[PDB]
Amino acid sequence: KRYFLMDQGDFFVHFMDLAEEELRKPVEDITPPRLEALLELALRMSTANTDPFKDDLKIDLMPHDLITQLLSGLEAFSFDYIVKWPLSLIINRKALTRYQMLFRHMFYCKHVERQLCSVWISNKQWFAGAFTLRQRMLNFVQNIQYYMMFEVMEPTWHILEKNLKSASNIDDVLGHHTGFLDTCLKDCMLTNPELLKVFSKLMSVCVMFTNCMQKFTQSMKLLVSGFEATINKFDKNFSAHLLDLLARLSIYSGMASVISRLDFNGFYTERLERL
Amino acid sequence: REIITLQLGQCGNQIGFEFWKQLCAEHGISPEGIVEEFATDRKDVFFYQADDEHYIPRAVLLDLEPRVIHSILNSPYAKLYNPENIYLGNNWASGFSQGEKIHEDIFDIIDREADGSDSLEGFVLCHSIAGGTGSGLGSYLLERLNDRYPKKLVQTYSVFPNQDEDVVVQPYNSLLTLKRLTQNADCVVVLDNTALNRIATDRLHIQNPSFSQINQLVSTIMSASTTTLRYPGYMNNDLIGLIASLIPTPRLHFLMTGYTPLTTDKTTVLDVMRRLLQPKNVMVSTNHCYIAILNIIQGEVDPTQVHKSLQRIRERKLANFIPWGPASIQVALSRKSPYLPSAHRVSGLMMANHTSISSLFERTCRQYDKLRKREAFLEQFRKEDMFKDNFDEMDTSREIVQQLIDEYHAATRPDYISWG
Amino acid sequence: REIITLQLGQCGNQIGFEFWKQLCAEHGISPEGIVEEFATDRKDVFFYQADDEHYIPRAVLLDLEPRVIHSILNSPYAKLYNPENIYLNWASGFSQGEKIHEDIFDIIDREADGSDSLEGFVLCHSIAGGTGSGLGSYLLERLNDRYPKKLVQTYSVFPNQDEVQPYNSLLTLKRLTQNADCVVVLDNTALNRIATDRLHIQNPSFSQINQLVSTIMSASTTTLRYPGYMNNDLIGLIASLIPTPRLHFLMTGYTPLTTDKTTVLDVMRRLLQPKNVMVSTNHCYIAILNIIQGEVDPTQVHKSLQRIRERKLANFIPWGPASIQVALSRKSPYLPSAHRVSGLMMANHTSISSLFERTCRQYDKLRKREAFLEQFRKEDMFKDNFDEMDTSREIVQQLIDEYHAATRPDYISWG
Amino acid sequence: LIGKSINFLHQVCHDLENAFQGKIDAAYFETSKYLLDVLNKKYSLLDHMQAMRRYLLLGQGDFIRHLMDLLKPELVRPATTLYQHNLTGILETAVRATNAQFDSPEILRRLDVRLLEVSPGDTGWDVFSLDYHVDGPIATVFTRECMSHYLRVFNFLWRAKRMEYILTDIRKGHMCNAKLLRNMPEFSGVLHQCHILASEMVHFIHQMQYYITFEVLECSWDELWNKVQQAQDLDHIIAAHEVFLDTIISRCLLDSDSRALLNQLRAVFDQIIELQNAQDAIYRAALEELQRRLQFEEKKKEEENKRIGEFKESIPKMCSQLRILTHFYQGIVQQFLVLLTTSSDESLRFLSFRLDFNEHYKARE
Repeated sequence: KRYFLMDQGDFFVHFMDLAEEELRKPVEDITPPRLEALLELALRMSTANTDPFKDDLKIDLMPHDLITQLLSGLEAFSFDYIVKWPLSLIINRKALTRYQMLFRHMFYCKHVERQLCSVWISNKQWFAGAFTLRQRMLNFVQNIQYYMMFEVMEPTWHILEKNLKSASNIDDVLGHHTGFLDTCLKDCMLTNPELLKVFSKLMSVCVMFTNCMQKFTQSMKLLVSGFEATINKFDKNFSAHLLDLLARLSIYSGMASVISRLDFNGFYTERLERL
Repeated sequence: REIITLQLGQCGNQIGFEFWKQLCAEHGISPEGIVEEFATDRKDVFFYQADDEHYIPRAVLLDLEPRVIHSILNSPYAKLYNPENIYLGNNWASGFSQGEKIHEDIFDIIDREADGSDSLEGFVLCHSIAGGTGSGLGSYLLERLNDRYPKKLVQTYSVFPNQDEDVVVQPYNSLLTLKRLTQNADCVVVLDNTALNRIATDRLHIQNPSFSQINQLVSTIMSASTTTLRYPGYMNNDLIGLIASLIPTPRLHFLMTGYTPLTTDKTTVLDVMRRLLQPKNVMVSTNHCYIAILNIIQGEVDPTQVHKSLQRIRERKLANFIPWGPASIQVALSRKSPYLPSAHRVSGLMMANHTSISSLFERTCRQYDKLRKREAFLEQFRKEDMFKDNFDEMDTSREIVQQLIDEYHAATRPDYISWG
Repeated sequence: REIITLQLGQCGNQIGFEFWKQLCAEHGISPEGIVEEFATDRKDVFFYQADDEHYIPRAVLLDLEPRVIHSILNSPYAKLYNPENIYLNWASGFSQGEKIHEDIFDIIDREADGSDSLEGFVLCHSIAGGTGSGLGSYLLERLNDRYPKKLVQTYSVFPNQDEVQPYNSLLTLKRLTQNADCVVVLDNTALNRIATDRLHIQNPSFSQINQLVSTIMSASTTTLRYPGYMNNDLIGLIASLIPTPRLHFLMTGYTPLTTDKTTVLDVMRRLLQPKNVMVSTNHCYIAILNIIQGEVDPTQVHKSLQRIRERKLANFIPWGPASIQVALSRKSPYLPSAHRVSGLMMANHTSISSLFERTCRQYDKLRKREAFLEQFRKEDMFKDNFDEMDTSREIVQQLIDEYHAATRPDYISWG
Repeated sequence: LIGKSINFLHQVCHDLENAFQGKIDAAYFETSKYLLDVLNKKYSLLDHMQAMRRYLLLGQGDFIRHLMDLLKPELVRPATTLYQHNLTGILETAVRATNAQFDSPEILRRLDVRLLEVSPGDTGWDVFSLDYHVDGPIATVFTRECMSHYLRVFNFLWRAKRMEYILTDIRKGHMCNAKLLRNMPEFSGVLHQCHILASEMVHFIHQMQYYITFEVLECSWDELWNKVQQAQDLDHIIAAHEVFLDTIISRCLLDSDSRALLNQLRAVFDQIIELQNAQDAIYRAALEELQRRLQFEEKKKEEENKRIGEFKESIPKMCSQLRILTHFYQGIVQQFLVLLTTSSDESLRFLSFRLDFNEHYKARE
């Protein structure tokens, strides 16, 4: 869980940065040997100096897209995990297939916002409604990314200890662990039975907010016009589906956090309500 | 790609120097540059990864007409840093002209430390806003970074020259240098001596010292706010995503700060969390609202009151976002270095566009209107008078800040689709 | 059959004296030539032994009328390098070679019969300066006029000081670009730029650059000062630095220049950065021989090299096997040292020739003016023909055109 | 296994009551180290393995080159000029006279020769090996098949050394054409088609020669120097040695798995080791011309202008006098180093990818 969901943040900030230009690309076109050298430099540059536990990390890639989890930069890769016998009581196929190919549905958020922000670099008249949507649609990524992982963190570890350390017996220990694993995931809407599927459709315009507007941060002289003609489109593409899909997931009576945390704003609390 | 955390002018070499001393405390470094015994950090970006752990910071040490620099260089931390970064006005035009005629070696030093990275993600100039070498030379370099490296984020960390009633040309230098921030810089973070004053009459039995003791406050605040850029966690590890979620326009880039435990010189995180929303607790100057509220808690932890934290401050509603869209409180945990002490056990801090900065911009602008109308404090020296034609450097800067006022006021309201 | 360090003039002597001190200390040998009494690297390629087992390093001087070398001549190191070696504007230097042309070969052929035989020489040398120019390009020519199959190389700093030197350097370029087997080279302006990174003064006092140069010159032969398994013969390694012997200038550097953790993954990522080259119609890298030394892991630096091949911080040319090539010598015990991995580097490169073109511009400036050819009598008997100087232009200009043409992909043919 | 392994210590070096699942497995401790002291020090294998890495494996290079350079006059001139009153004598002398004197004198003694089985063409290249011969128990490590395997390792590394000697003696004639060659400007313009062939050889083999260093020699040694001090049992050091020697043999272009490469590789090596005499035959003319221009320089310190016109007429042939040779060499180099994908998947992929370090194949092709 340290290496999934980018939690070794001091590695990952270096990771999607030094070799970014040959990781980010829209359709395949990665060069894995570059990030394999950065896997060494950026880990030693990160916190792996606290404990040298790197060797378990191995890169893995898609046999059959989503459903095994239970574009590049977008969803680029995910990491394999195998161990020797006493740890293998804990790490085994039904669990390690939630390893191997997960956090990819989290990686695309950090890519798409940072690539949108690379457009923001190319301009640090000028109708500020376009600038405000660049801020606003980005916040839709940033605060849900906060919700997806910067929510339940300590408790699951506090639970895991007092569960396993007291029990001692594999007949319950594996139940405690497999329960803990899903408990950590239940922040991440990566786990959702409806696939929250309007968000996946919204993603198709989200990437255009990066690439087509990066293209515009040349063709604006090579934002009052060719940004603007899409600002109205992005605006109510996102704001319609965004302010119905939380209501679609109105299941709960540390929990109910996805809904409570983008209810919180008060304006655009919803537009198409659950009730 | 990295943050070259520069620092310019003699006051800048107090406050940036104090920041690097506080950062070496917060990471955990003894005054020789020996790291603490656990090694927890994205180290290389901020202290350089040497062979034998000579962790030298990524900050320059430039001045004009040195008068405190030799005292700073005799301090015990003279091997915690001493690269080739130390190199040589009262009113702003002299520093501009002296820097232009001296620039062959100081900009070489800046370029060498700029080349001491993979690339730059930001040039953060620790900068006095109105002082005699922060103005002129500091502002001149702040332009030159925008002239030579225009698209990468030219940045500043600063104190707003908002003491009531030190420098003899306070508003004239301030709106001159605010042109370099609003136009030529791309993101800036700033503190206010009046907000620090009312906080001092809560935290401390203190008075006269003020500015030179605000060196401690500025530094501890700057360190504790940039935590997200320098410690690991599940999210928010990077400048490019995070700061963009605060800054829409090429103008609206003046982030400001708020901090909970003013009793500092186990404590329930519910009262810690509500305290960050109070009018008592922001360090810059109607009841203005938050465009964002970062709070990765850096102090002690409770495994279920951290669950209650956000859910409870939703209810207390002491200051709302008054937003335009998805803006809500970015709470999290953070990592903290072991082995460091603390008598008071909990802290939480935001750097964000809180909209109070709009009133502080109208404070420097009403102060400059008061200069444009009185003629008595025009400060029309011969060294400043034929340097520029019409003070396009400032009378345009009033308009460029008025644009920023028309955007911040709009950001305060739900009608942010335009100005107003 | 082994080789000798013929050392000459001013710069060449100064770096020659520095390596014959530094390398003596690098082995289990005392500064006076006595063996370190406790006694992995190879002496016999350059050393010889007294009857009484004293180490005699071979300071076989061939120089002329020195300004500064007398301090080296009148030192206790005369006893360390005992054997009879000390005996004596550009054309005065070249013609004061011509008056001794038998003896500057014959005494060295006697020294070569003092081995089983000699295969050749690695000469340290001054490009320009005064009397070291002309003379070095005479004596190294003579050696090979008499030896039509031996080796005679010329490693020499280039005195890039913004600048009669614009003639001395162009005549040294005419000679050495037709007379030198291989040339290692360094510049004072960029070494000053390195000195500003280590010391808070503009190195007013000079003659320190010797400490950086002397280990690089002898790194060029370190695959035979240490156990180099392959590419060990003198031409055995040198020829392999070269695509064609007209692209013969070998630029230089290190991983740490401030060399007073560096593990296997970072030293080579540091190395390719523009900070690490001790010199400043397109330009490419042509080779990078880095002679890595220390506590190296030889089953992971090749893996590192494989990753550096894909890191692409060294463009190289779209033609030729132009590459970065690693040469480990394991650290021998005889002395301590710091920063326990580094790659001391020599890179064959295009961009040294921009400084040759700048002094070609100075030469084109001076050729219209003629303010100083120094007007000496020996200069005026030997090189007053004014054809010899005009033929310098084509010989240097072909080196500019070939280095610029090699940046193109159609260099397969001549052009 | 306990009984088989422990008896050599006494021979040559000179459930039932439910009580099982204990010391019976653990009695191999007595084999695990006691045997390896006597079969490394009293009967020498620490000495001999040091001698393999330093001398027989070519794996220090110093002593190897020193003998070859004491005998440069008398190995190119056929090795029949050296016999029992020469070969074994000058080997042991060479170990004294070079830095290989930093080793134990009693150990140097077993470094001798092993000539090729039937080969009357005895020049110092086709037919040579600076063998290290073993009598007594350690002949189980270095048996008949194992000395055929070390003879093959010696042959590949000595033939790669003959590529170093030839391809760099070849460039020593080219360097004469840049050392003596300070009179005529245009001799790069003639000799370029051979200078760049030399680029497709010495510059190409720089990364090959240090590939042989890092892959074939250094990476082999880490398997075994970690192991000879430790590894239980001389029969299991022999097992590890058989895997180690097969690793060398499969890092080399020598294995039964990679025999297909050798016909293409020999076609590369042939236009290497045959070329020295041919490209020196070219310098016979240029040296003649240089020696003519040098005797004209000796006469000067006006009649020499016609030879420049004569060479201006001749130069176009002597340049194009290699185009066909260059590509007959290069074509089978290029096909070999891509055919090299049909063999050792780490070790020879490294050979393929190290050699074409950047844009020689995929760009010069």
